Amino acid sequence: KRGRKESYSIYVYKVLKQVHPDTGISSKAMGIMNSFVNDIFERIASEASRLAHYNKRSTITSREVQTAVRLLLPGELAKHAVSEGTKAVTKYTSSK
Amino acid sequence: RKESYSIYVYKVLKQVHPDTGISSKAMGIMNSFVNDIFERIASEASRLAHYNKRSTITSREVQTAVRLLLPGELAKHAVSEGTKAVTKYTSSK
Amino acid sequence: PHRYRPGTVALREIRRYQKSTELLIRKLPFQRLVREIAQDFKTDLRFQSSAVMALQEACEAYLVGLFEDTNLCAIHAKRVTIMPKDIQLARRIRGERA
Amino acid sequence: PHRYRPGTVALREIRRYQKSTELLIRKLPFQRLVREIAQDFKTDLRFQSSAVMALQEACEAYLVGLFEDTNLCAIHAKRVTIMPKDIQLARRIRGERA
Amino acid sequence: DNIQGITKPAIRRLARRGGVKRISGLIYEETRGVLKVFLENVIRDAVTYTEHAKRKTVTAMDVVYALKRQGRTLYGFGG
Amino acid sequence: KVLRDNIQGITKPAIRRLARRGGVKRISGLIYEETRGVLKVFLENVIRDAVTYTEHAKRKTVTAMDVVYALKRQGRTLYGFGG
Amino acid sequence: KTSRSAKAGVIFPVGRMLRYIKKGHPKYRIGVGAPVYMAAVLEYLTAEILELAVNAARDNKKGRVTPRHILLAVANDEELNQLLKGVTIASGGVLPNIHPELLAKK
Amino acid sequence: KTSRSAKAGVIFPVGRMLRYIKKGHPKYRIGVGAPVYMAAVLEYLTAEILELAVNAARDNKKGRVTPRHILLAVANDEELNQLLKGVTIASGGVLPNIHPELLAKK
DNA sequence: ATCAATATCCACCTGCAGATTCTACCAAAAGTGTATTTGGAAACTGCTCCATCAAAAGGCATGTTCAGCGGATTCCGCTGAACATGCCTTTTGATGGAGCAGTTTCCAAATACACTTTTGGTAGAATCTGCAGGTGGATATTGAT
DNA sequence: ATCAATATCCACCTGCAGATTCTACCAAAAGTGTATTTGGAAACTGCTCCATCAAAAGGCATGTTCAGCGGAATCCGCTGAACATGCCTTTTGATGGAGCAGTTTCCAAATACACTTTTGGTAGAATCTGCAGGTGGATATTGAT
Repeated sequence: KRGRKESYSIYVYKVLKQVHPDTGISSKAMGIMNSFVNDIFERIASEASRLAHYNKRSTITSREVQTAVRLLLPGELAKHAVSEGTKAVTKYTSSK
Repeated sequence: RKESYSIYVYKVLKQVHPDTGISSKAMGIMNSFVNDIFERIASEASRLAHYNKRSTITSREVQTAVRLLLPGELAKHAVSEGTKAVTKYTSSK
Repeated sequence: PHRYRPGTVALREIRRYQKSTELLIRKLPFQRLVREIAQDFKTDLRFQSSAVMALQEACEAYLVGLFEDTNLCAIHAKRVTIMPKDIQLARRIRGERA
Repeated sequence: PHRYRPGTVALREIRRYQKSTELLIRKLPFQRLVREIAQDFKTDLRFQSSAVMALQEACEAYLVGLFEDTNLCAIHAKRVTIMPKDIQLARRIRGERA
Repeated sequence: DNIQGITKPAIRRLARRGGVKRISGLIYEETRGVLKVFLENVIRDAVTYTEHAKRKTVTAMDVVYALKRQGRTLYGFGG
Repeated sequence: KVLRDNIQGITKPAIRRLARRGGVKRISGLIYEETRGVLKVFLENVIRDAVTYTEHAKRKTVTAMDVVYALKRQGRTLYGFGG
Repeated sequence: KTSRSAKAGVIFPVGRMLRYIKKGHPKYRIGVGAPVYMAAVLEYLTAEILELAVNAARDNKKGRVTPRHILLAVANDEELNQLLKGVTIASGGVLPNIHPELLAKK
Repeated sequence: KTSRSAKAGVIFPVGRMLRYIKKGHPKYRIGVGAPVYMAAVLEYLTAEILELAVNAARDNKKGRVTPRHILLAVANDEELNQLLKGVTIASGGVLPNIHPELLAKK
């Protein structure tokens, strides 16, 4: 009946422990990791839709997400992020 | 065919001074301007109509936008103008 | 009586503050400064306890970044003393200028 | 043999070039530059005339501004001759220093 | 006079973190003016949001947004 | 043809003109090279984004919008070229 | 028929703009006033800069406004100048301005 | 049941992301490729920073990651620093630095 | 170099503010059949981009000479740093009291959806004039004598 | 002060490129009629923001003493500005051809509702612990003799 504030907390925490089981994340620290994910999330979807627009497309797809990414991230960071992304969509598909 | 604001920019141009014309190049610029700001405003408009969980862009959103987007004096005379025109429209029928 | 030569303490102060992350402006005074200013825009206004922290965070950060640039300007003019003009040149180039 | 003192012609030039608006870089030498670079990114590209001109508009504007700030920096150091470290300070404060 | 509540000692501490060593005495007022303009700009846009939202309380998100459009993004207050 | 070292097309005379409109009265000798350095970076970046938009539209031609769109990403809006 | 523009007393295309708002932010509904308000603010602004560019053209002793005029108009007006940060006026030029330290003799 | 995120091979909320991609950019049909890519990219980025932040935490003899660590982590990596121009990490402090022009003497 | 006044660093201890783990309701993701949409495919069109060509002058390049700028250096007046001092006020912790957000539930008011009628833009074409570019000379700025 | 060398500012002229009117096709606004839907309004719960009061500590304002820094002043080395010389390469303009951007018609594969069943995620509580904060014995740093 009352507020159910959603966040990326649990996920950041999993990613953290997944490779640093003996390393905690402070509250404020988690709050920053949140602003980051939200920040970037926004830039990407924002550019992505922007991309669709220029190409008079009515659908936001992985294609636009990847382009959005190349336009948004620096050199090597984008390189790997793209690999990670294309690798994800792959597995999601090579199954169901 | 392609649309632009030229005819309008030109109409307005003729009201400030009847004996002055404009190069197509300068007209090309008045166009970039209108289109530019037209976007800024509408984009804050939704980014605003959104933040408040609304599903409609109204003169009210457009106005708050304008307030945020323009420098002191321009902002005022702009708000009047709009406030005015919307009032007029809301009586044309 | 022991007495440190000029600049030794300051140099010591820099190392100290660049190590810490705590606010360096008095909280209560800052709050009065915010509400006062905010007032001149809208009367009878409340502030989420956190919205004031955010303001201070932003304010302090802005100034520390500005001094970084200003210091770059003093040093450029072959000085170690940051003077008003250094702050001007800096804001100027940043596109802030007034 | 008549001859202006060093600096008289420069101020002539400044007034001259600040009053006009034509591009200051040769068009063809610039187009080669644009294609050379693009080629080194994606082969077999084509450029609208306007695109190249858009690029040159953007480039010349950019450097004329970097030069204005570079000039504030020189003058700030009590100099009238711009130097690399001037361009570098300006760029740094602008956030470009990447 | 609320402003001056921004003491010289505080400003100096800021500048220290800023890596500054010497400080012209004129800096302080100069810093007070600059800071005044900053807070003004942000708080003005913050409120605008607070009001367009038909609220009486300036929330953290209003400030975060004000900040955003000033080009200054802030992490740590979106929760 | 083979394009090589065309940044040298940005000649000393040229850069001086740019500096004159920029209000500069005297120029160190190491400026011309410094400047081409700065220029090749900015240009490479604008073109890089532009070409990206172009590749996305699946075109083989860099259009003006592309450049314009690219310049806005760098936060620089250009007037007088919009569609 | 009577164009909405006329109804609201503006020159700029009110309907054409309701359409541009939609093609851009499909999702939202557009109050019948927004496109109106928009067209009124935009015509206002364009009027402001034309007023200054025209004068600028006339001082220059020119019967037709050019980009250099629009620049000088925007360059010399504090608020239009502010409204146009990071805007490059193609073929525009720069405000003439020499720093004092550059002027010779004594 | 099976979660797309599970099938995707990611920790981040592919489902939730999709919902967000929609609530935010409302007039667009959204292919299932999108939310998955996003999840994966934002997860990497998260992982990326956390890695360096931790190094900074340990570097600091501390076992818990704080903002001071994230900033130190960010400000020291050239690419993360670039990606975050404008970002102000609340309570992250600045990066230790003293021009040598200020240094004592020796 | 040798004190010696001070600051800073490191080893060790521990209560607790704050991070972590945990016990369940429930909004939301996943599952399913059907209805609505989209953008890649493919043949086709004409717009504009690339490559040529020959002429030639505007403009780049190179070398010489020297003016004046930049910087090194000496010097001193005095603004900021360091420090002891007297003490105002920000800081800390509690504290109901009600302003005031976020929730919900109902419904008149106001876009949206799908058509059909009417005409304000637009592209191309016929028509016109501001001004680019050369011409000459009077005026002002420059620089040497 | 005076004058010879040059560059600047200007009033006139005029053909023509480019700006300004002129005409009729056609997306596209402007009417109509329901179909769907917000979002203000009345109603109400409760997370927090504010107002007051009352300490001790941690600052802050201050004022005295002077180190050394900024800024002025002098000087000369050599690096950039001015300039004339030699001529290349950019510009300018007309020409051809096709690569390819833009449009059009259409079949199917992907997304979008409308909607029901299945848990992952959140909130508040229960259990847990990293690091602040204090002590101190030793080393390092700064500064004077």
